[PDB]
Parts: sequence; structure tokens; C-alpha cells
Amino acid sequence: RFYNVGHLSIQRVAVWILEKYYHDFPVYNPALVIAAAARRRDNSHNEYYYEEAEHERRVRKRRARLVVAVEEAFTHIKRLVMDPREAAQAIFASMARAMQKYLRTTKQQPYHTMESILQHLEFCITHDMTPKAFLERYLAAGPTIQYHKERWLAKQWTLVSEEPVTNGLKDGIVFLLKRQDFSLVVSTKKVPFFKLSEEFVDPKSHKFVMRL
Amino acid sequence: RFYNVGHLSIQRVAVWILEKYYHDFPVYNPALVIAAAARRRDNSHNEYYYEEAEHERRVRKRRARLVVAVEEAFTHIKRLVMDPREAAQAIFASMARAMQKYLRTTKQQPYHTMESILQHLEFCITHDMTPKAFLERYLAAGPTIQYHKERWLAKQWTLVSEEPVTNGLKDGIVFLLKRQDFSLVVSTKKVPFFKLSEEFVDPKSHKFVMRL
Repeated sequence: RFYNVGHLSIQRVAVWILEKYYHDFPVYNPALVIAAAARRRDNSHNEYYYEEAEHERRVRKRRARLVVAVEEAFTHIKRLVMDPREAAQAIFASMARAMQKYLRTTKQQPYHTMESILQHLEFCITHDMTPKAFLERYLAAGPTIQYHKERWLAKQWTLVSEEPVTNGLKDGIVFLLKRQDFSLVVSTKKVPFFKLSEEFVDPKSHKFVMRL
Repeated sequence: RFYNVGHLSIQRVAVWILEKYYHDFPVYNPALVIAAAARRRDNSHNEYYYEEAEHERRVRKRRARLVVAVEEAFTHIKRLVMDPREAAQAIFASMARAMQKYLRTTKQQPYHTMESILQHLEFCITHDMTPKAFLERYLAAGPTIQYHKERWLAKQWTLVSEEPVTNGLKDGIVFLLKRQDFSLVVSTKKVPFFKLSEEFVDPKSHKFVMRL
């Protein structure tokens, strides 16, 4: 993601980018002579292409199964005795398998526990949220803050900067925001000086003709 | 191919099968712990499937290009001065590239020389044969006698028989008809004894009702 930022020090910029990260980027899912060798590889079976197509196809199939399952599940209850928690638990049975299989095919097992899915079912059916407003949480990757607090690890960011971090940004400052697994590479580019000119066009001067 | 044959000796049966071969089978185109290893292979990328699909797709594409090219080529002349040979040579230019590329993608280069294709163009345009009646020779593999006489090699058949070849056929006689490259395995099975029974049905006795 690209951002615009004013005159902040590199550490304040780091905190700013972290405040942006937990809702901008998708959540980090870790589960997701020489020229002659390159030429030999390029002239081989494009295995990655067909594996990607097959994976996208089976993800679409599991997504369709999940959409149908969640539509049926939410049709298995009416708004009107039974509490929203009991209703979520009663409609989760008709969708637990499809939900689990879609979370497995998209590598989303540790993000969504049965307890969190029940809490979110209760949330949705409490707030008149349709099956699609329920599945918006599970179909896409979603950003970090959407998940459990043990996956945020906000107290474990490291600011790796070639320049001292108390000095503000300038054109070309690159710095890392490292966690245990990934890192945020931040490259700075000064917003260029703009020279606007004013041109006047008469709104009546627009006159068109037939051909081409 | 399966055939029915009467009481012939194995060598006469061999000659009979050879007389059938040159117009029945397609022409021979040569250009066309352990269980753990099998399990490891079966759980790998199905490379042959996607290569076969890609080959069939590019063969269909070259076939479409060739159909269009031959339609245009035959439209480049009228029946009504110019001889059929000169007309074949004049319409071969607008289709030579597509014909060559289709013969390359289907591994049919040595079967069809430019001279034979010109002779067959002359033949077709002489006999009012449409572009599809022209392409029937080139789109499919076609049997052996359809080609040049140097690819028949009828004087180079070897009769490999476990039994003496002067004795007639019986149930289970297997024999080979070997050429330099391939071989015709011939397995004999006696046509079984049939016991017909006669049942009479009244053509007026057919009476039907509504449900199921």
C-alpha cells in the first residue's frame, strides 16, 4: 500500500504505518550456464499455471458449497423460543462441514475456531446480517485486526532503520518493521513539486461532426 | 479391430488380415516399495492430462486455421485459362503454410509431400471436391494404403506363430504379423454356439398406462 505522510520522525512514521497495517494489509498467512537452466525450465511443463488454475477452481467450488450451506443454515431459523447463541449453535451444524472445508482449502484453519465462528454467527443473526454478510469474514483473507488478539502481537515490532529514527523522513529513506515472521519494507519518495497551469475552455465551444 | 473368419490356415488368415490392415487401421506413425513409487506418482501433478489437453487445443487451432486456409484457397479459383495442375499450384500458395503447420502439429510431415499435396489438390479441384473433401485426407490419420507405396512395405511381413502355420485356426491361437517397426498381435476366439429360442408377442397386446 502507498500512503501520504507529513513531516514525522521515522519512529512516528513507523507507528503510523503500524496503525495502518492492522486494517490495510490482509492478515499474514504463513501457510500460503545459469541462463541455460532458466531456458530449460521455461521450456518445461507449466506446472505452476495448472496448479494455480486447479486451486482457484477448487476454491471456487468450496466457496459455492459454503454459500449454499450458509444460505440453508440461516433459513433454518426465523427472527420471531431460542436465544441468538442457541440459534447460532443450531444453524452451525448445517454449515460446519462446508465452513471447515473452505477454511482448509484456503488455508484459514487457525484464524477461525468453532468458538469464534459461533460468536460471529450469533453476532450476524443478532444484527439481521444475511448469509453473505456472514461469509464476508470467511471468504476473503481480511486484515489483521479482524482476528484474535493473540495474532496481532503489536508489542513485537522492531524498527530496522539505516538512519537514526529520530530524524524525519526524506526522499529515499527505507526502513523495516520486523515481526517474528514477516517484515514491512517501507520506501519513502518525496511527493513531487507540482506546477499547475490554468487553461480556459468555453463550455459552448464544443462542436462535433459526423465522421471518425 | 475384430474380424470374423472361416476355416483358413494361419498363413491364409495372416494374408487375409494383411489385406484388411492396409485400409482398416490408421497408418503407423512412429512419431506419435514399487507400490510406494506408484502412489508417489499418482499424487503428483497430472502433467500428461494437461499436456494432452494443450495438444488437443493446439491441434484444433491448427485445424481451424487449415480449414479457413483451404476454404479461401478453393475460393481463389473458379470452375469456368488454366489447367487443374496449374490451378492446384496457384491455390496451394494460400494454404501451404497452414497445411504445413497442421501436418507438423499432428506429426504428419513424412506422409504428405508438397508434390503429393499438389497432386491431391489437382485431383480434388478436378473432381468438384469441396475444401472439406480435400481436408479429409489430411485432418485424420488415415489408413496405410492411402499413402505412398514406399510406406506399405507389403513384402516385409513376418508370421510369428507358436503353432505351425499350415494348421487352421482354433480357439486361442495367437500369432504376430511383424514389420520392421510394429507388429499385429492376432488373438483367436471361436464364435460361440448360439441357442436361439422363439417367443411370440402380439403386436396388438401392447397396452400402456399413465404413471411411471
